[PDB]
Amino acid sequence: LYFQSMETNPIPVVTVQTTPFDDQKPGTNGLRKKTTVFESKKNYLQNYIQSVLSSIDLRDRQGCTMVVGSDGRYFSRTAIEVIVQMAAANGIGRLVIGHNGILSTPAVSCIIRKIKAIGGIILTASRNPGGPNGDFGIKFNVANGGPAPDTVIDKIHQVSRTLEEYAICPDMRIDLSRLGRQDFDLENKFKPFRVEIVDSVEVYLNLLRGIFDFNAIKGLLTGPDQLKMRVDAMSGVMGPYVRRILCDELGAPANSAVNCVPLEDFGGHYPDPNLTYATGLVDAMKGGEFGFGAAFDADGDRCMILGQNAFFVNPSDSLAVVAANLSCIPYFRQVGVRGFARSMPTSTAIDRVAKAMKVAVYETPAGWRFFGNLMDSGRCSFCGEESFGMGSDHIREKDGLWTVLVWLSIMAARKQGVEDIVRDHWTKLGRNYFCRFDYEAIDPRAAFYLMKDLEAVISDKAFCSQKFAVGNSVYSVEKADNFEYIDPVDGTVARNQGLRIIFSESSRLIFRLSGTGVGVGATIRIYAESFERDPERHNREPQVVLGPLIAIALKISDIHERTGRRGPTVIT
Ligand SMILES: O=P(O)(O)O[C@H]1O[C@H](CO)[C@@H](O)[C@H](O)[C@H]1O
Ligand SMILES: [Ca+2]
Ligand code: NA
Ligand code: NA
Ligand code: NA
Ligand code: NA
Ligand code: NA
Ligand code: NI
Repeated sequence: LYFQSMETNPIPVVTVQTTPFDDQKPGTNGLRKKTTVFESKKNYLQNYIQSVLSSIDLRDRQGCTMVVGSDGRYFSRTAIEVIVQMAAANGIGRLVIGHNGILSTPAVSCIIRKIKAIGGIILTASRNPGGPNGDFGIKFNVANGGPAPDTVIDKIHQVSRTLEEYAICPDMRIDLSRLGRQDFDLENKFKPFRVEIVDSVEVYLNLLRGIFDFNAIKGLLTGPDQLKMRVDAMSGVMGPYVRRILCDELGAPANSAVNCVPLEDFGGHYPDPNLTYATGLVDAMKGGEFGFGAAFDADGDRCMILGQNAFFVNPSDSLAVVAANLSCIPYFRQVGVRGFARSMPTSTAIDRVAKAMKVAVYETPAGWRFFGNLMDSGRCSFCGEESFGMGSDHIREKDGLWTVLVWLSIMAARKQGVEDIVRDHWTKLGRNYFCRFDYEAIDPRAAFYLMKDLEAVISDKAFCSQKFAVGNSVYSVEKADNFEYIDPVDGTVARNQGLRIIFSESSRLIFRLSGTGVGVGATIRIYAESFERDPERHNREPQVVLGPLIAIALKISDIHERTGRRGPTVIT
């Protein structure tokens, strides 16, 4: 098929010889390194961008569209520039980029799916700190808008470890500050290379408007009896989303929007929503003047929900509560509820809802990528993780602001505050007490032998006959395993996904090695769960209830001696 056209000042395409790197395999949620690795290690960033681009069939990449966005952290604008120069050189037809480089992770997923893009690159290190001395990360999402599957992660890795050259258009300059279209004539490309700078919020907001009853939510946030609300974006990507959606569209006063200017260092604070790091929000909620509080992580897919007086909504309870109240949402009234999913370490509170509702519930490895197949196949429409994550099949990522809007929708439909809804839920279904200990940046050698030895302990043929006593508490082993998951849709097998001990007395211990590290150090997470049926025992301190289970965990793992630590780095 023949065509003729004109070109003006075509941008040359440069081929650069390079040496492969050894460690360019992404973890659970992207390739995460210290920022200085991407910024200063020669060709480190270019090698990985080329490897990502090369995991796309050359015929499927010619004339395709990719979405690019960042959480705003230091080095994002430089990475975006390089990404645009390299996408142009590798024959990508069009890039859709958020205004000023800003696109939340839920917005990227939404836009990929909406415009049928082949995929997306999200520049974020999630809850990790930003700045020149901070962390930087590169996520790759595929055509369903969800994280890259193990199939694609391996293709990226084998391209990165053997890469010998990459292509780039170094003379290209892109203005992220102006909305609209920018076309570029490239040498040896017939069609112009197209860049669209899009409003960070508009298309994502349009999706949310069809899921939720915005009139109902607006009624809750306005008028004389209005909900008093504090929403902390932690100086990350969610700033403009909060202001445009919760304030402008839904009527919340401007003082509801806290830390809603994106900053390259997130204001010098960890953009991590929990009681340990969202101290500014907790302190304001403790004052008693607000009925609802929320904090988001850097890229807007995590959310902590607080009630009046900083009542803490455990993320595993958030999952169960919302699951039991999906009828309050227009979306789920129309399309129904096909199934639930949680990660294996997440508490089994949602399983009790699924049983009562006669709905399937799946148990996946940690990480949102495993919910993608469940949603695509229609097996599941609502899912969550203990790590402050919740989402639905509206996209293929977790979604913090969606979590806020579904909670407000439930509060409006039930005419109840946060704490009353949760306690009413506990009264109906019982309470699953739950906590997580993080042992951060421990020696990888120590972690290896710890997990190896513990696996041998819990896999011994006599372990299911064991029982443990701490004080007056007794726990009897029902089952134990090294969790594996065979994807029911595409057959991907994920092994070594957590050491799990299930006790007969409605209790669990889970041990996992982290897969989202940046540097050398390893992180071990211990999860403890205990179910309480008695409604008079639903106001105890979780660290008291779970004390004995934690004692057993620390003893059989020997973690304190093996790591030199006296206790966990973080408690959730
Ligand atoms: O470091 P980990 O435990 O492998 O992974 C952690 O971050 C992931 C990416 O946000 C979450 O999906 C997990 O639930 C969380 O535990
Ligand atoms: Ca037993
Ligand atoms: Na040209
Ligand atoms: Na700083
Ligand atoms: Na079902
Ligand atoms: Na109430
Ligand atoms: Na993480
Ligand atoms: Ni995140």
